[PDB]
Amino acid sequence: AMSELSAIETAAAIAGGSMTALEACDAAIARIEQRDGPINAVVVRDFDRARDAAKAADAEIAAAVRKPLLGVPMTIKESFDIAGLPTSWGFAEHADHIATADSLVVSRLKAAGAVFLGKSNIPVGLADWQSVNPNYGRTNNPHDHSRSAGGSSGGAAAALAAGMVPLEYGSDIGGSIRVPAHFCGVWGLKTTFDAVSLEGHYFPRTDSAKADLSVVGPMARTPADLALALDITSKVPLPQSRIANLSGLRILLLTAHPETVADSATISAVERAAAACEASGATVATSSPDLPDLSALVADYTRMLLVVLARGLAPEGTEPVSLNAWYAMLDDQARMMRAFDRLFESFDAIFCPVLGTTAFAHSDEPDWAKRSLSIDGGIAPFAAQLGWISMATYGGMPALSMPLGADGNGLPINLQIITRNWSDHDAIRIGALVAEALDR
Amino acid sequence: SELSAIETAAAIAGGSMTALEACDAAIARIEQRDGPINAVVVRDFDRARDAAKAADAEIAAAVRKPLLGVPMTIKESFDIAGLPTSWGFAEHADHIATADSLVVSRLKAAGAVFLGKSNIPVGLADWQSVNPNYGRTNNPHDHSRSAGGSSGGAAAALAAGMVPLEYGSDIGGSIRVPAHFCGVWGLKTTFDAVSLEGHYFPRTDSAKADLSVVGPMARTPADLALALDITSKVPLPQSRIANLSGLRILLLTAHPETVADSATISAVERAAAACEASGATVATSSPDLPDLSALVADYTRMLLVVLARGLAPEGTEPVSLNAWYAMLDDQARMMRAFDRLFESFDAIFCPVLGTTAFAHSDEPDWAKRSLSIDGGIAPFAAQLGWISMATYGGMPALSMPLGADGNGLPINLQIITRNWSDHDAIRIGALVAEALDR
Repeated sequence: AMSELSAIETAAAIAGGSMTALEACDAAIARIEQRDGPINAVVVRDFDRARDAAKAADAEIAAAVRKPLLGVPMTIKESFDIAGLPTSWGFAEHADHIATADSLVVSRLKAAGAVFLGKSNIPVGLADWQSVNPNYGRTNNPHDHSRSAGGSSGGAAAALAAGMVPLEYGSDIGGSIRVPAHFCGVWGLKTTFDAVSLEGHYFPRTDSAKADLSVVGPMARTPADLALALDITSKVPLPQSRIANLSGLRILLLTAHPETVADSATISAVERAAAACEASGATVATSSPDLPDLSALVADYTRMLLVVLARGLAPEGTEPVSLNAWYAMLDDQARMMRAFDRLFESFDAIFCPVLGTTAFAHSDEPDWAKRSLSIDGGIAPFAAQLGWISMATYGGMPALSMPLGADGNGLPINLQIITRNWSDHDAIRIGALVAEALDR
Repeated sequence: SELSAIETAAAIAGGSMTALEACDAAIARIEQRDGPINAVVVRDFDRARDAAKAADAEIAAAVRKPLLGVPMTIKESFDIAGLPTSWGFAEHADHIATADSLVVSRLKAAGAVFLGKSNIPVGLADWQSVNPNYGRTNNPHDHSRSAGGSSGGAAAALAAGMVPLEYGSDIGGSIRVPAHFCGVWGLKTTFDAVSLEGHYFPRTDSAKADLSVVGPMARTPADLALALDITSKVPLPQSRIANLSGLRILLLTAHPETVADSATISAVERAAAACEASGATVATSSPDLPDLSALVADYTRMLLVVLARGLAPEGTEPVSLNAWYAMLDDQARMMRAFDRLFESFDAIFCPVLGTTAFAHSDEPDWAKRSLSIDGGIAPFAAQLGWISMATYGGMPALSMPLGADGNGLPINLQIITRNWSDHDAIRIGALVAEALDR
């Protein structure tokens, strides 16, 4: 009913003359000041300098200059660097750390003409499926202010779902792009590993970006905005999709995991997307002899994630992992990556839940081991849900989180579409085709 | 002169010759010329003739592939199902691979026929090609000098005209140095742009995840570009450079930690001068050129760790995983320093190595080795600085024929371009050849 312009639609209106870049900037500033009160998503604001960049974009528009995102207002996850703006990752010690240079993703998007109004909220250390920190506060889900907006790119997904900005960009090392888009019912693409540069996504007061597991990708409300943002930010132009329809598509449907569980409403929602593809000409399978050991994957992924997040350091007394043992873990990862290369020889995509349930209620327990989730009235471990996102992060494959529907309480349910490595554009295309199939 | 890889595929698809005829003609050139050279040390001629007969059947079905029926060889470190992969070790001579490597799969899918594999040093750890399993490869321009390493057999087979295409690996110049010694074309690719799946250490599934790259080797720049398009993880950005006019070239004939021949210095200077006459701008210094003396030191400390798999001699303390993560951040800092350098320059022109092909050496320790630079003795291991920038920075580096020294040994030029501009390095190289032939 209530609808906002997409990133491509905004650029088309500015290039045509329906509106100016300053009008689009001021319209988004209005939506932020009007709607971010109960949501607390756009926690870093640079509206004055954003209006100056929109006035410069209209000068280029008047100089007949045309760029794919010229004048389009947007925000980015607070973990990305913007010159003049702070980068804190939620740490109070790092709230006065002001970046001196823009991040690569910001440079790429600015070079396409985008205007950055500010940065979206995050949890402390980007280490939660929530968005809460002592510098900015807590971000609330626009669909139910009592539930989490997700994390670590929760402020990004909440700003999108509330219609404040049409485009965003987040990071993902343990679902931190797919889970926020799942909780807020927006579009988020976990990209292929090493496909987009993490330069500028630095830990505060360093130049260190994660060299393992972590990926940065676009977040939006339309698959076309995701595809344009991917082409603007990738290290090289990635292969465009040649999938024209769902006929002939090979889909592996997974509604269960050896180490975690999913809602009945979640299972029926993912099963409904697969059925919409079968009626559109696709073939869907529920088992494969080439599906890797997901129980070993999640175990090997968790052991690597904790080492990457700890920078190889160990608790006092505990012996650290050796460099030789780390090299052995990378060979274990590459062994799993090829196991998925063989799986993706018989299947075009994996359809599975993003997470086992919808957005959970706000939690003040920092320890994931002291948390639990309600799966159809039952008590389930919280951290075990990392298995739903382990395949794409540990295998490196692109994974799309796209809106599928909502549960009985109105909380969005998203679908995870996993395709083979470097087929990010196929994950976007299959997702757009799933949306068409579900709207018929 | 021999046919190139593209010319061979064009003659097979046109009907000038068949794929079995091209296979048998390359088998003939190998058996006729590899006697004093010893480059094609693993031979699969029987199964190669069966694959050429299958290519001719596809050719007769109007099927057309870019390398359909083209006979070639690959460096012995690459896996081919049914063929051994030993890396020169006697302990690994009976290690037969069960599946083809990724590069071999890509090239076979483009229609290439693999006649065999080219010689290597033990452990791929020398600028020579000699091992107890196959013997020594000799430079086709002077059988007393090294053919290069670690992909020396590949460059020697190309220089002798046996096969039109080859593929090697490079962690310390092992693609550029062999092509430099034999006067052929070799592309050190951008890091992580081509998969090393199948380039496994014998009897493992472990491929180097740092510094090392695999790239094409040929005698024409156009053959390099086709093989790159066939083997890269994704189609890489094609070059839009049409001529040398307007090109920004940083000419480097000196290094803070090593030296170059006077004939080498004049050869690289002659390539740079040919570009100025074609409209290019050439500079001899840049305030944005990183500290090459620190680069080689940080690269050498990382190279030794990668080659040792993090292990340390007894008594010596190993490098910690935390310290390793810091070394990767030190590497990325240097990579961004080159991103700024390549904002003012399109390419770096510098020597591949400080001198031409050296005489066969039996000293395993590089610290006990030396090189003859214009009558003087210069350290051997210090020459790693000529190849350190591209490997440690990740940039693509092309080794292309420039000429020969006074003794007839080839001198090649190293063309370094920015990361992911592999096709620009090939294009600038092809344009350097045109300018020097005028």
